[PDB]
Formats: sequence, C-alpha cells, structure tokens
Amino acid sequence: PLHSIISSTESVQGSTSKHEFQAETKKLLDIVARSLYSEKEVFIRELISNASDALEKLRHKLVSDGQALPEMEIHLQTNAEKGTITIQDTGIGMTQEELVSNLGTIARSGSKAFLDALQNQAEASSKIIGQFGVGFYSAFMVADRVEVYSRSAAPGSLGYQWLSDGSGVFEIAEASGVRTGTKIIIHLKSDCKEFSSEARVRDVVTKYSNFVSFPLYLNGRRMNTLQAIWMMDPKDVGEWQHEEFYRYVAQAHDKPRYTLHYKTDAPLNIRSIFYVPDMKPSMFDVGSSVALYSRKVLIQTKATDILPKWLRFIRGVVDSEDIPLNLSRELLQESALIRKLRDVLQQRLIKFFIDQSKKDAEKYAKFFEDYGLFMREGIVTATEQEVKEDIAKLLRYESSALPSGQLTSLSEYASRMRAGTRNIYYLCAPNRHLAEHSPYYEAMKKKDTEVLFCFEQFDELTLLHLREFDKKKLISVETDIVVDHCLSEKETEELMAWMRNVLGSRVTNVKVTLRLDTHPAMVTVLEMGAARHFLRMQQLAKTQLLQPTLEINPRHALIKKLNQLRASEPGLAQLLVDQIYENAMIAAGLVDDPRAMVGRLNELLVKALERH
Amino acid sequence: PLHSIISSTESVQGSTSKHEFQAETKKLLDIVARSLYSEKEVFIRELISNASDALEKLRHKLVSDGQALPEMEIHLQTNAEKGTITIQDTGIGMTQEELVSNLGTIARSGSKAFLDALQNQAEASSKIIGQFGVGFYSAFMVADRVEVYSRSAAPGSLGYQWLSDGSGVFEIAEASGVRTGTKIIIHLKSDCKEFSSEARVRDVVTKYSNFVSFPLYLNGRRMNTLQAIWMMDPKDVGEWQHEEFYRYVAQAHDKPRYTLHYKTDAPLNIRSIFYVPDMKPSMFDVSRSSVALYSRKVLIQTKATDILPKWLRFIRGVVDSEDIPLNLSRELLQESALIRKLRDVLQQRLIKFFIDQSKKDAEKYAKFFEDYGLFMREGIVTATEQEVKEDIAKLLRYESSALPSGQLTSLSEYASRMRAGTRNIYYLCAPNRHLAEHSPYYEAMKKKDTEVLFCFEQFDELTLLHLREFDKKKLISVETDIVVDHCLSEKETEELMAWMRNVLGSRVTNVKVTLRLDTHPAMVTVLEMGAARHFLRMQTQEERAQLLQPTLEINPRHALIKKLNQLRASEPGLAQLLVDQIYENAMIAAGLVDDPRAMVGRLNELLVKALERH
Ligand SMILES: Nc1ncnc2c1ncn2[C@@H]1O[C@H](COP(=O)(O)OP(=O)(O)NP(=O)(O)O)[C@@H](O)[C@H]1O
Ligand SMILES: Nc1ncnc2c1ncn2[C@@H]1O[C@H](COP(=O)(O)OP(=O)(O)NP(=O)(O)O)[C@@H](O)[C@H]1O
Ligand SMILES: [K+]
Ligand SMILES: [K+]
Ligand SMILES: [Mg+2]
Ligand SMILES: [Mg+2]
Repeated sequence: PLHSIISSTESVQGSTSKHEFQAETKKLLDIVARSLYSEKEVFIRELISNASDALEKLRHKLVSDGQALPEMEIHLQTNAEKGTITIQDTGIGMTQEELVSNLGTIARSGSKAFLDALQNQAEASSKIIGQFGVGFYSAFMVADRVEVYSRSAAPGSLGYQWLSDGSGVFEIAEASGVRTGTKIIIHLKSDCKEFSSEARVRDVVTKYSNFVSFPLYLNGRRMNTLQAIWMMDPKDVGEWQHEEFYRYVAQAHDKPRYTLHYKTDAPLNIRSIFYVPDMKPSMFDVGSSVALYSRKVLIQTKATDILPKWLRFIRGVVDSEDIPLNLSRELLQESALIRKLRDVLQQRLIKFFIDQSKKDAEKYAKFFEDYGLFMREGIVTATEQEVKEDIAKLLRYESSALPSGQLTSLSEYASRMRAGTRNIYYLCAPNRHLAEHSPYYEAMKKKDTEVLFCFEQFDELTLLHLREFDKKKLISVETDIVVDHCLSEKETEELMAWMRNVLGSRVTNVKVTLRLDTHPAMVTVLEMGAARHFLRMQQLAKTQLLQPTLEINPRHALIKKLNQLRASEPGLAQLLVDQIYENAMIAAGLVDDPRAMVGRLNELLVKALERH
Repeated sequence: PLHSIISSTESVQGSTSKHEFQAETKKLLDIVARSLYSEKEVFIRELISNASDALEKLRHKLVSDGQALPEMEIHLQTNAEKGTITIQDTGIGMTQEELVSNLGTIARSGSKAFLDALQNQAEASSKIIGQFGVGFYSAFMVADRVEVYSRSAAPGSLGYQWLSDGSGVFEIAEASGVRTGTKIIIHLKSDCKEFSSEARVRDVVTKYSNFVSFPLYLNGRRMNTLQAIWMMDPKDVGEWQHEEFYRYVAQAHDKPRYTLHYKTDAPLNIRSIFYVPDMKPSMFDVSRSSVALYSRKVLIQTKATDILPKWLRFIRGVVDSEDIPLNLSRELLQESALIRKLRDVLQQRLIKFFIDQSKKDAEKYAKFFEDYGLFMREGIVTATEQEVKEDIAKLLRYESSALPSGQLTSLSEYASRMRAGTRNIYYLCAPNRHLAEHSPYYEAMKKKDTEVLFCFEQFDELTLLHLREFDKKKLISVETDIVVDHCLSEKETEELMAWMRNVLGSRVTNVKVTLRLDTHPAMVTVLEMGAARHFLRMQTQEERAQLLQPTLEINPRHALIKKLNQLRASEPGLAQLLVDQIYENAMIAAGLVDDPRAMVGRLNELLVKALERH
C-alpha cells in the first residue's frame, strides 16, 4: 500500500505580517569559542592576520595621500610572570565608533566595506585576508578577560579602551597615553597557560604565519627571516634562493634536480613552485610537502590531495586566492574549483617532464631510472583512458631494432614502424641477453617487426592495463605465438605418446614445433600475462590451475638422445623428462618457488654421470 | 634587534560606558548558506532530524500525561514539473510565538530549553539531535523560497503561514485547514533541480537517515524496513537479524563468520557492532575504514578519522556514541583527545576477542587464520609500541616439530614447554613441510634436543624479526644460530677444497667442511640470513654475492662429491660446469636467488654432455 497523506488543502486568508530575522549573541559566542576550531592555537594566527590587514590599510591610505611612510611592524610580547600574551601593531587604528561597530558586532568586518570603496579591488584586495568577521572572538577560546588599547592614525584622535570578559557584555572608555595603532592584552586561562611560554609561541608562529608581509618581533628578535619566492617574478629571484627555499619546504639537505615556477591567471590564480630531489626515493616515499597557502598564510588541508596521488614524490608550495574556505578557515571538501585545480596542475607537470627529455635526454634517463616506479603506478590506478596515454609518454624502453644501451619512447616507436603494421609487440625478460636468447623471440626472428624489451618489474602489468596507445593495440609476444597461423615423422610420433602418459597430469597436450633452435621445449598458454600475474599474486597472498602446452624441438641435440635412452635405462629417462619439463616452465615464467626441484636434480645428476 | 614598543604607560582615566553585543543577520545567513557545509545535500538530513526531534517531543508529551499514542510518520513528496519537495510531519507543532522565537532567531533552539527543563535526562535526552540552532537555515542553500505550514497539537491552536525569500526578511500569516504537525514546502533553485529526481533523493535518504526512530515514507511507500540492532541488548537480537544487518552493512549476502556486540561505558559510552565476512578477501578488500561512525541514529560521515587501525580493515560494523564533540559543520573535531582514546580501546577489545575465539573452537580459528593471515602480519610491522606487539603475537598459529603434520600451535603454548634457563625460540622458513624437514639448516640443529617452528606463509620471516621479543625471549633464526654457535681422505679433500677457491674465488670468499650433513652435497651459511633474504628481493653473481658473503660448506660423504674426484682429471671441462651447478643448487636451496631464469642455459648445456656417452 502507498501510505501517502500529502495534499494541497492548505488555505491562506489573513493578512501577512512582516518581521525581520533576529540573532542571539550568547549562543553564537559559545559556538565560536567551543565548537568551531579544532585546535586552540589559531587565535594568534587570527590576531597576526588582523594586524597585517591594519598595516596594509595604513600603507594604502598613506600611499593615497602620498605622505612620508613611517616605520610599521608587529610586536609580540610574552610575559610568563602574570601569564599573559600581548600583541601590538602600528596600523590605522579604530575610534570609538569603529570599535563599537566592529569589535561589538558579530559577523561584521570593516575590511569588506573598505574593499567595496576601492573601485578597483586589484591593488589591495589581493592582500586583505579577513572576509568573515568572526575571527577576533577566537581569543575568548583561551582567554578570560581581554584589554584593547587603540588610537586612530588621524591627526587628533584620542586613545580608547575595550574591556570584555567574553560573556556577552563589553564596555568602552577613553584612555590617555595610548600611541598610534593597537595593542591587544590577553589574560590566559588556567588550563591554557602553555601559551605563556616562548617555545610554543615561536613554534606556532613559524608553523602558521611564517611568511607575513611585515616585520614580526617576539621579545625583540624577528622570526620571518625568509621571502615568499612563489609570489615574486622568476626574473627577480636568483638560483641561490631557489635552493635554500627547497631545503626548507622539503626539510632536506640536498639540491633539487628540477625547478618549475608556474604562474597562471586566466583560468584561476595559481602561484606555485615545485622541486625534484637529487637523491633516490626511499622506502618511506612509497600532503607530500605540497602545503597549500592563501594570501601568504598556511591552510593545512593535507587531506584533499590537491595534487594527484601518484605525484607524491615532488615538493613545493601552491598559492591561490580563489579557493573557498570554511568558517574555521579550512579548505572546503571536494569543491568545484578544487577538482579543476588538480587537473590543471597535473597537465602542466606532465608537460614539463616531456620537455626535459627533449632538452637533455641524458639527465632524463637518470630521473626515469630512479622515479620510474611512480609513473607505472599512475597508469594502473587511473580511470580515464586519455589520462593513461598522456602519462605513458614518459615511459622509456629499448628495442631489438636498435643498438644496446639507448632508450626509446612509445611515441617515436609509432613513427618508424611500417604503415602496414598496426599493433605493438613487447617482450618481457630480466635482461637483454636473455631477451634475445629467449625461445619466444627466436620464433619472431622470421618477421622483421620491431619489438620492445621490458626489463623492470611491473612493466608487463603496466602494459596490460594500458591496453591501447594512439589507437594501436598492445599485444604481448607470448600471446601472438599460440594465435599465430633428424627425428623422422615415423620415429617421432611414439615419443610423444610416452610423454602424454607420464605428464598427463601436468602437460595436457604436446605438439611438434619447427621454429626452435636452442631451447629443447617451450610452454605456451592463452592468457600468459594473466597467468604470470595470477600465479605471482597467489604466492604473494592467499587471496581469492591452468592447461599448459609443451612443444618439443626435434633438431635439438638432447631430444635426439631421447630415442636411445628409453630402451636402455627406462628409469633414468623418466627423471630426465621431469627435468626438461620444469626447465621449460622456468623459461616461460610460470615457475613456483624453485626449492622443490632440488631433490629431482641431484638424484638425476648422480646417475647420469656414472659412465666416465 | 631588541627594540620593543611594548610598555605600560597607557591607562584608564575617563568614565567607563556599557554596551551590548550585536550581530549582523545578513552576513550570518550568507555564511550559513555559502561557507558552512561542503556538500549541498545535507538539508534533507537536517530537516529529517528536525522532524524526528518534533516527533520525539510529541511522544514525550503524550507519554508524560499517560494518554493514548497516535501515529507518528514522516512523508516525503517529490514533484518533477513543479520542482518542489515536501516533508510533512505530525509532531508537536509550533504556534506564532514558537515560530518567531525559534525559526526567526539564529542560534536559538527550543530543544535545549526543553532538554534542560526535563529534570531527569533519562529517556528523551539521548534521542535529541539538534543542539546548535542553525539547521533549518540550510534550506536556503538549495531553495529560492521557503514556505512552511504548521500548527501545534495543543487543544486550541490554529494553523499559520511562513514565507521567506532568503533575503534576511520573513513574513508570518494565519492559515486555516492546516493539518496538525509541520509541513515544509520547498521550491528548488534553477541550477539545483537535480534534487527533484526520485533516485537522488532516495540515495540521500538511504545514505544519511536510514536508522531514524520513526517510520518514514517517500512517495507513499516505506524506505526504512529495518531496525537498528546495536541499540538493543545482545539477547534481544537473533541470528537472522544479524544476517540481514550484516548483509546491509557489508553488501555481502553470505553469513558473517563472527559477530561481536560491544557495550562499554567506563571509559566512554560505546554502542558498537562488528562482523567478519565468511568469504575470502580480494583486492577490493585490500585496496583502500569500512566502518561508519554514528551518533544518536544519524550518519556522521567521518571518512577521514579512521577510528579503526589499518590492519583491522577486514571487519565490518557500525560504531555509535553520545560523548563525541562535533563542530558546527556536524563533523568530528579532527585529532581530538577523546577521539584518540576510542581507537585504542576498540583495538585492544578486539584483540582479546580473537584470543577467546581460539579457546572454544581451535578448528574455526585455524580456518580463519589462513584466510586473513596477512592482516595480523601487516599490523605487526606497522606498530610502534612494543606492548601492542605481544598482544598481536598471541594470534599467530605456527607449526613445530613436536606435533604431526596439520596441527597448528601458538607461540604461548610453544614457550610453555621449552628449556629452563635459555631464552631462545627457533623458527624456520620453508614453502612446505617436506622442505622444512629435509632442509640442511634443520639437519644441522638436529643434534640438540630443541624445538623448532616451521612457518609456511610468506612475509613471516619479516614478522619474526620485527617482533624481536616474546615475554622477554630472544628470537633467533635457525640459519643465523649456526654461525653464532662455536668419508674422503684428508689430502684429496684439501686439494679439492683448494680448487673451489681457484675457480669460485670471485663468487666465494671462504670454503669449509661440515660433517653434520648426510643428504645434501652443498650448504650456504650467512651471518644474517633472515635480513639478506628480504633485502635481496627488493633491490650478475659478482655484485650480488659481494653484499651477501656466501660461505660454502660441502659434505665430503656425499656420493656426488666423491665422484667429482675421479672426474677431476678425466675431463676438466665438465668439472668447471658441475661445480657451478653445485654452487647454483646451494643458492636455490638457501632461497637467495632473485631469478632462476639465468641458470637454465648453463644447466641445459650440462645435460647434453653429461649423458652423451650413453
Ligand atoms: N589590530 C586591528 N587593527 C585594526 N582593526 C582591527 C584589528 N583587529 C581587528 N580589527 C577590526 O575588526 C573587524 C573584524 O575583526 P575580525 O574578527 O578579524 O574579522 P576579519 O578579520 O575582518 N574576518 P576574519 O578574520 O577572516 O574572520 C574589522 O573591522 C577589522 O578592521
Ligand atoms: N519541523 C519542525 N517541527 C517542530 N519544531 C521544529 C521544526 N523545525 C524546527 N523546529 C524548532 O526550531 C528550532 C530551530 O531548528 P534547528 O535549526 O534545526 O535547531 P536544532 O535542530 O535544534 N539545532 P541543529 O542541530 O543546528 O539543527 C529547533 O530546535 C526546533 O525547536
Ligand atoms: K567582528
Ligand atoms: K533556528
Ligand atoms: Mg582576520
Ligand atoms: Mg536541526
């Protein structure tokens, strides 16, 4: 049954009254003080941002008036005796009306009003941080009573006072002896007395607001001691600062091997810089020091992964003034602009690596040898076909049709290949000597088609997952053999019948091949790539057999000896085939742990040499 | 640069005034509707929670006076052409005064006053969700006009109207014929018309508000059809209830091989359930903690806290509590102190439970250990505290030489029968039982009357070196202890020994003799065998052997070694091949070969000439 009661019988007949939305202050203050910020160390960051905004406002006003610029700086005082923290700046300052309209009203900020009266919003709107208006009340989260002493920068403004305990009541009075600017006095709570020490304050200042645009003083000394090189032009920063900055963000002692200075403004504002370490990636390498900034203050998201996961081996910093933020000044989760930011960064980073090989191929070879693991991971974990192909341009392989010791790409491979050819062949082997001596490649010697050699691990899996490059099918050499379209015939036929009976449980069928010269036998299976992966995966973990085919080579010297061995030592003949069968399995790559074949090997040896 | 402008010259001189804090409603509404919630689909959950709170208030009012209990229902309606969504409720209802006090004021909730004026906080304080007072204002985030009809259930209340354009100004009127309860009419935004589709709303409801304590309906039919079993006592839930509950949570139609119903209050109020799938794990299980946190019967959607450790990701269930502090965005305060202690308590509770399951049923635990054995091994290598290592080591089932084939034993029961004054435990690695028994290393320690453990699973040699201790006992591998511990004619032996230094000097640095072997012609002993095995696979014979120090020991009583003497001078060419085969065989037996594909060629040409005389 459809238990529905919705109707449209509601009737409106009276005269509608008009009211205005109200607001309750005590609950809002409690919410801000208790259940808004996860950490308790953000109030100093908010105060520093406010001081920077005030200093910027004063500088802009003086520039507009064209007067003499005085000294402007921010001072932090840490007094551990009374258990108090004090911050003082030299900004514009606020009069009684401004104090009442700003410090006494929730969700009200004068910075937005000032920006609305700029008529350009480009000269100073890129440096104002405050946008909500509830950042000051984070002081009550660690304080019980607050004192504010402010005097405006106007020639004739008097000092004032601002007393409040954070309980919905505040008072204002006129003061004397107050200098130009503002001075915030904070009385620390009982459980929050850790913030009255210099070490913790210095740590938080260095973590959050290290790159403030104005001098910052704590008990006399200055903490910034560094420039934000991601906001400066590339023509104004030297090569020496590019290394010192890298050693700071990466927390290392080496030099970077690459340096990208990206700066774009058309799709969205990006001011970023990236580095690649000289040293080889370690085990721990398998936010990745890509900390996100906004108006030169740390955001500390570390979870949204603004950079792709496979690109976790690079360091640097990213700045953007258009990213949306929570009320707690934290990054929004999976915003529309955030997804677009990740795509833009990935496209530029891949393009940068392509030009590096085009400029200096020798340097790129060393980079690919060390960091090549990360590129293979990206293709496997990708979900869009165009993403896989774009990343695949960075792969390097060496082919049989070229001298040993040089690497080729999948792009130029499609250029020198014949127009009649349409698919790409690849053979996997531990080395190149084994690859050319591999029995699978020996059958391909008849055709002149060019093949690529894959040596490193996961190359076979990476090629299988890609499955297509530039509309060209990727097919392995092993799969193309089963699909491909001395020992007279009479004496040959009975020899297989003696193997089918013995190896019936292992060798499902045996057929005579004519394309082998060196290896006595081969093992062929349809899904060779999957078999070489599934078998290695099962021994890798007990998670959620097959039918192999063996082909003998009549022209082989050992196979010729099998005719005269059965009629003389039938016992020795059985062990010999059990050794040839496992030898073929090892060459194919379907070999299990080889500890079990030692017993059959030593026993065969001690009986096969008792003739000398 | 010690120059500080900080001083204390400033002081108060004039009279002090007095002022009251104010607020800006428009900016507050903009913040709530634009920069508060990450995802735009939370308004349905908020309004459903409000309806549930109203129904709870009505239920308390109707049970307090001891009167009959009418029907409580939630009705969701959708209209594609109109682009409107309707959620009608039959709760207490609100008159003009409650409407203007609660709806018309930001951060004002009547539930908190109702909760505090309860005087008992026993039956209703645990089922009230709203505590902030800004939940209703999330409707403006998706709607261009909000229209609400409501009337109280009091004997004499009348219907009313409520309109708001989202511009900070609302309006109230009087209405007749309004059904008792609350009815919310929402007109959707132009770009937010995707919420007028039945499938998307069904997804939102089945994601956020599955376990509401009242029957809810969507377009006529019921969407709940399932009760929350973790709230009741374990005696009130049956096996068939568990199967359906495990089916929904884990999306698996099989039977849960394990079931735990944790209920603790001394550290903090916890009401959680757990499950273990019967099927075998796959990559989707291994690939990334599959447990959804709950609080007062509503989804919280943590997705980042990971309340359970990484190695315990193979279990499924839900976790509920009422003492978790969540911020204004209805999400947990990240890295909170109270959150950290929940992870450790839950981990150790499950550690004890798995120990218990072994006692009452060893066969069931043994089958369970084989299926998920990677997860316990994974936790040991990823743990930092030594105390936790012992808690996990009790869950490992190994096999020793004191029992026949196919009887697994634990470390604790292994260490209860070992020697008196020596703190040593012996473990050996082999793919099978036959290989372990015939391993040359085991044959070397057969002299002593000591017990040795045979572990057959992979990555187990790495676990025993990371654990490093078990109740103050040193873990020593069989291969390592051989080095630590301190026929053929002599003349023919030493000259035979001297040849290998001449022909294997590049690959062998020292050759010795062992008399304790009688079934293997070769043996390789290394100082740190366990470390070499795991470090070799992650990272041709010359540079490999340089970092392994492959000491070679040859049994002189083996028949193969004896025949090498009479083949020394008859054909030196074949002798160069057989000695290499012995060297290669020893490495294969020792398991220190990265890939045996290179040794096939040398072996293949040996057989073609070994029996050519036949
Ligand atoms: N040190 C200061 N000097 C001058 N004005 C200040 C100072 N600190 C705060 N204000 C004023 O306080 C008002 C709002 O304070 P605040 O709480 O910081 O909001 P906001 O910083 O503008 N926005 P946000 O910090 O992002 O929440 C504005 O009018 C500021 O000009
Ligand atoms: N449908 C409703 N029926 C009855 N009372 C309601 C209804 N919706 C809202 N109210 C009342 O109006 C108040 C304001 O709504 P709301 O913003 O959800 O507050 P809250 O839910 O208690 N706290 P929060 O968790 O932020 O939603 C509620 O606390 C209720 O007292
Ligand atoms: K303010
Ligand atoms: K409200
Ligand atoms: Mg600010
Ligand atoms: Mg609510």
